[PDB]
Amino acid sequence: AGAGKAGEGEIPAPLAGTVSKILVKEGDTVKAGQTVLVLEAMKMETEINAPTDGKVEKVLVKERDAVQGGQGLIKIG
Repeated sequence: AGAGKAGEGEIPAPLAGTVSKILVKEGDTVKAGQTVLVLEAMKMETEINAPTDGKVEKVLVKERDAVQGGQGLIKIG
């Protein structure tokens, strides 16, 4: 009982920001630290780095899309 947050492999967002551009895609491999997506929180470009090494199995964020703090941004495998 309680949905709207990452934890099951999904990378939780640090805060409520707007999706500007996506770097990683379903198929590309990412590393713990490499940028995966850019978020514009409070008219400020924020770089989103992967929490751990893995691969993008599903992108839970698209351009011109608003995300909530904690909400799963991208699923890593």
